Amino acid sequence: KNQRTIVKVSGLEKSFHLRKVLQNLHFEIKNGDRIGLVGYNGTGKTTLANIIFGKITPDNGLIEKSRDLRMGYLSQSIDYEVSHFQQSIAEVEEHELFQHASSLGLNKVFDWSEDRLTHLSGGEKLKLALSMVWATKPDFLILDQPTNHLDFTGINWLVSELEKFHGPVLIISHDRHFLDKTVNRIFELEESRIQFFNGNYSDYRIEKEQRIANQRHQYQVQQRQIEKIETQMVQLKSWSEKAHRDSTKQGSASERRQIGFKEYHRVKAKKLDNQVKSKMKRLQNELNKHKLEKPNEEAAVRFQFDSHGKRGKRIIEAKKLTKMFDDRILFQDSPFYINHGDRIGLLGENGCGKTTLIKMILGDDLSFVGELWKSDSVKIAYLSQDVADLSADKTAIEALGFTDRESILKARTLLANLGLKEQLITKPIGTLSLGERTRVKLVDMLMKEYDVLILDQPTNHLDLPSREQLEQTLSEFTGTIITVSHDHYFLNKLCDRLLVFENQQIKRFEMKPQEYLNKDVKSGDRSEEAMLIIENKIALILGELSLIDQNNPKYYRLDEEFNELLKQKRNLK
Amino acid sequence: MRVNITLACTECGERNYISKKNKRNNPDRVEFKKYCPRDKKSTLHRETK
RNA sequence: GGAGGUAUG
RNA sequence: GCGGGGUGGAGCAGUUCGGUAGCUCGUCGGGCUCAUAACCCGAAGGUCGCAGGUUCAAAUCCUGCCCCCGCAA
RNA sequence: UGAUAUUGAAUGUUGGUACAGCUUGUACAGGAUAGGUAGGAGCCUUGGAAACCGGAGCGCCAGCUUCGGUGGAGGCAUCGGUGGGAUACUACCCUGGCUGUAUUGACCUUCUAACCCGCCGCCCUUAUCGGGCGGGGAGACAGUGUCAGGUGGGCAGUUUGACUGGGGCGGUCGCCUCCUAAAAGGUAACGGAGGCGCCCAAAGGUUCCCUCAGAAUGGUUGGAAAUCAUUCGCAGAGUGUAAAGGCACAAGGGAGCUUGACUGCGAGACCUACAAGUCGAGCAGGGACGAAAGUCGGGCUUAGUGAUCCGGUGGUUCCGCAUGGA
RNA sequence: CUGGAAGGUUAAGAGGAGCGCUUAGCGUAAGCGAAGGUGCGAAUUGAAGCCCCAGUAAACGGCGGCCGUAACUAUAACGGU
RNA sequence: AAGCAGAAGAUGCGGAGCCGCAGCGAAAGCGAGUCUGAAUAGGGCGCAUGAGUACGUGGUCGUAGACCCGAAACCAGGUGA
RNA sequence: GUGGAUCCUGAGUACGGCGGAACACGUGAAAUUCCGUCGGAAUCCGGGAGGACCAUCUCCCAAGGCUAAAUACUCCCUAGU
RNA sequence: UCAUAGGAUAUGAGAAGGCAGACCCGGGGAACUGAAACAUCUAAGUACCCGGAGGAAGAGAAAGCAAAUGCGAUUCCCUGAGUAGCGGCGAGCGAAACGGGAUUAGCCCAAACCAAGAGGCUUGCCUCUUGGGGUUGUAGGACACUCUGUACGGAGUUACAAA
Ligand SMILES: Nc1ncnc2c1ncn2[C@@H]1O[C@H](COP(=O)(O)OP(=O)(O)OP(=O)(O)O)[C@@H](O)[C@H]1O
Ligand SMILES: Nc1ncnc2c1ncn2[C@@H]1O[C@H](COP(=O)(O)OP(=O)(O)OP(=O)(O)O)[C@@H](O)[C@H]1O
Ligand SMILES: [K+]
Ligand SMILES: [K+]
Ligand SMILES: [Mg+2]
Ligand SMILES: [Mg+2]
Ligand SMILES: [Mg+2]
Ligand SMILES: [Mg+2]
Ligand SMILES: [Mg+2]
Ligand SMILES: [Mg+2]
Ligand SMILES: [Mg+2]
Ligand SMILES: [Mg+2]
Ligand SMILES: [Zn+2]
Repeated sequence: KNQRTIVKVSGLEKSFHLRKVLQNLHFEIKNGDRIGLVGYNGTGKTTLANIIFGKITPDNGLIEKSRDLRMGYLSQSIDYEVSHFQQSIAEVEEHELFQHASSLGLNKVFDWSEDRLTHLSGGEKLKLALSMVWATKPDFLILDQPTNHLDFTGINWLVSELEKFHGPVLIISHDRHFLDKTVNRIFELEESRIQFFNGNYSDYRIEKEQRIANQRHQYQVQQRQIEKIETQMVQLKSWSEKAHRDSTKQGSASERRQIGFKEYHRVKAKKLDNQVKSKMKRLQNELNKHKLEKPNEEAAVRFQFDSHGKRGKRIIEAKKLTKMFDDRILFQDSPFYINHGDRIGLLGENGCGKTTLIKMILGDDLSFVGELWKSDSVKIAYLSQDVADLSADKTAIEALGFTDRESILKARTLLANLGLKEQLITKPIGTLSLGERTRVKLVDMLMKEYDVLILDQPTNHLDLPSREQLEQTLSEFTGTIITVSHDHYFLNKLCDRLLVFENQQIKRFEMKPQEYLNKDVKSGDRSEEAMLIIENKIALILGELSLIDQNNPKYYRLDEEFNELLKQKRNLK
Repeated sequence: MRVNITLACTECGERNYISKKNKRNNPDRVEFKKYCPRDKKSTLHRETK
């Protein structure tokens, strides 16, 4: 309709205990704004959103919004909204909701039992949560951490739909690529102060670099000035002291006794002092007028999956493996194996059973048909897709469960390296940000003395420093890694082999995630052999012709063959 | 860290009392039964936001 | 078949 | 007396704000070479000048003590 | 440097507003490109149905769209099924895009009559001024007025500490404790020592109970020193935080319940140039603990703070510039 | 100082979403409240400068530390940081 | 008091106005009380424990150069090559 | 003197924004008056003021002019103290 | 080109300059000084410069003061009152109305409308120019109605016409 300001925040302050989260934020959300709220873990992005939505009252400041404004809020605790889906059927026009749902890939949601509706994939929860919000016809969309668990399908859907949406959208995400398609403005929340950037997220990154560079340069210039003046002052002082010290010891005995001798020299000393006092006063005044604070020194997340010793070849084998739920076959007669050092990417749409298989491998799910052999000597660390596993009441130490001082020191030290300090450690996990909760789960993995790493969606709820550090570490890890991620970049960097869930079958492919997708059917693979050999002959003859003058008798023979071979190429195509 | 607070009566709202608390030790809004001069009786006073 | 020119030891 | 320095062998960060002790060169072992260098592959070497406190955790914070360098002396 | 006045005309481009028209609408299934709602069984039809062709836009590559030429009688539906929803047609509307009407600016060029000419020619006029006329150039700018931002030692008005064995440097500046201090109080020096700019939701109140440090001896890990057990043992401990003064009918340690770390006050005192500072029985209101007496207006006592003016906030039987409000 | 190009920051002036006061009226009261008036007023728009990027030193200006090494020694042509 | 009559006078007229007899409170207001306060309580300021006013002399103070003399300067308008 | 059909009753004015000034009143809650610049009413069913502003009431009718006396001062003249 | 500018002649008790070192109304307008410094502020709209004047000047006949069974131009004196207020609410600055007095005095236009005349014909309209008319507020006037005077009588050169 227009671009009238819909949400206006001014002087928004919010603190928790002694930790300032939001400090004096002034911003406006207008109609049609597609704003990416970015920032590392614990920076306050969810806190901010909840204040915008009204779940949390701020300490100071005003939030201006149309009294009738309907705000669709995707939230982070989907579990609560999805558990109320049964209640939502009665409150929302069934028609619209189910129309969306089918597009998102949740087919025939009507028929799902309350069991399945309580056992959903985390990707299904999100797809169901998304469909619900959009059926409510909100005027303002807030999407906290979307595309976390979505597959290629749900990402294409969420993009095409966001573009269509009429109202403004605030997207809280760490996913560079999702932002680079949907947003035109970035809100970067750092040190409790929001900075504004125009465009998508990639350019934000670039522009942020330049701002840091400019800020760093300017701070250094000021420091050089300060040091220059302090060097001056030191030099002038020394001189002043020497002047006073020598005021009485100059010239011969008689000349020292001259009247007013030391007063003359001491007057000179006093002038040097005045210079120091003036230099000092001016320096102090200048700093008060303009004193740049040292630019933020971004903390460096550091954690390493210490390599274990040598073990044996086989670690997992499956024969005629079949898993059912009541009458639904997830996968049937699926044989696969995993050897030591394999980097396996689990590929498949949401609901295809990736997390199911992992629970079977771990031994939490024994209800399957066939043989699934796992080496008894395999110690597995396991980052679980379901963040809600940890009771959100225990403190960090209680969740780790270590009681001896040595184990506690390792756990606390690792937590500190991951940016969780004493303050956060003593707090109930329920208070930690969703990425802080994930850094707590990681420490429980690092403290295990293991041989295999199962990473189920390891890139959700993780900021650039943590994701980058994880990527570096996992590339070095010599053990077996099994990772489920719909971030194909992360998979393509880490995984060299694939288990694909297709048509209720698990097939192992000996290729990288990127190659599998870009494959091209082998319908004429018995003929590509011909097209390959003939074309390679064309290259050889073409190469030689490039080096020979047309006047050489050898030219004639090569040209005839070239034209003849080209006819063959046409015939094969 | 340790800040001044005002306790308002929860019946009449009057900010009858001021005191201090350490925010790390007692982050939540404190409550105290104290005499409210307006209501002429002891009433629960809660720290103002 | 032969001439002329166009790193350390 | 008044200031500044003591981090593997050398030169240097990190210290304010406690969270795996590091960068460059060098040394040592094994390759390449007829042999040396360069080059390639591994490793050792400081618990942060010393001795105690504080802390789950100290190069970093506190207490004393010993060296080095500037002046005055 | 910008807005605005002097300051006009025409064109083109591009946004917003209102109206009108062209129209525009593909999840899957379903016969397929199903926008929403309403009526809906007839509607259209030589006033040209279907079908053929050409043209054009869109397009998810299925296809729909309409200007049309051939064409001449059907074509479409409620029924049927599908699906979430039904197909014709009509009524009222939305999404998106497009055109036009009328406005709205911003911008683009161009123009001439404002303004400008330290250009030329003629006249006033023997005149390198001025003015008039006619060309030319420039032109809605410039110049000037009002307003605004930036720059601005070019210029101007001023500021730039006290104590002090001269001044300067260094140190100090307010508050608490001790010594100097000469056995009341007070008492200086750039005299000798240190601390403070808080901390506690219990480390406060009350009720009840209770002793500490150290040593010897005996004891698994156990070590000079962890935990026990006996004897001796005035404080040799502790008392949040310096020092002094106190404290073992504890002011030190533990436990139960609570918020008196209350409201209005206050006889009378200490200290004191003033401004301030300190102590206070007792009275009233309403409470905590206790069986009751009774204790409780913070902490063992003494530091942990800043006048007025000026602003912010909450309350209010106050005032409200004729009157009611504000 | 000079030259840039977008962008960020910025004034007056344009804009006037909204909110307060007032009261015809509605109401048993409490209170709500049209129009008009009036006190404030946000979005949007709005230049240079500054930020940013290059160049310029017969522009203003600036022009370093520590360690090791040569067949007497001593110094280092040489090397490290 | 101004002012009007009158020797530049005394004086007559002139009661507007001023001070005092009532205080307390920021104020509404109440009144030998009043303010604070829930309070016939306590306390503050008052009353009961009372003299003011007009004029003159003297002491001191305020505003005026204000006990007298004294800068270097500042500013305004002029006079001088 | 009686009429209330119609008409007239001071326009770039009153007033407003911006920048200043004068009002005892230093922009302040700032009425009232004046200036530069820009904008800009009603006009009798009308208009202004009563210290922001609104409503009610009360009092006046701006944007044209003239108007003596009471008042200020004395270089000079006369008579005097 | 008509014209106009310009030029010539005649006619003018027209202006010019001075001062009384004062008083009056305006245009411009300090600083020292006070604030125990100093910038807002003060000194002060003072000193000074300039213009206009007159014996006086300025103001003046309610878009006023007020809040009463109201007042009735302006000016000046007393008082209000060092009050209300203003103010780095600092130094300082500082009213007005009511009340008592001196002195008193009120008037004239613009517009509606009438008559005349003229030019633009803008073409039965308009503008300009003369005289009449008219001057105010719980409205007045024009315009209609009556009554009345036309000097019997009133005023006047200090406004209300002018010697
Ligand atoms: N209710 C709360 N109480 C206390 N601390 C909180 C509370 N909510 C958040 N925090 C802490 O304050 C900061 C705010 O976290 P928040 O959830 O807002 O961040 P975020 O931007 O959403 O981060 P993430 O992407 O990791 O989820 C974090 O330190 C979080 O631990
Ligand atoms: N107990 C159960 N009963 C019925 N259906 C179940 C049960 N558990 C899971 N499902 C369904 O079966 C599929 C298994 O989901 P699961 O979480 O195991 O795998 P996924 O979808 O591959 O994982 P991801 O959460 O990583 O996307 C999903 O459709 C889930 O809804
Ligand atoms: K100067
Ligand atoms: K001269
Ligand atoms: Mg010398
Ligand atoms: Mg899963
Ligand atoms: Mg979060
Ligand atoms: Mg001065
Ligand atoms: Mg001195
Ligand atoms: Mg001395
Ligand atoms: Mg004594
Ligand atoms: Mg002074
Ligand atoms: Zn109460």
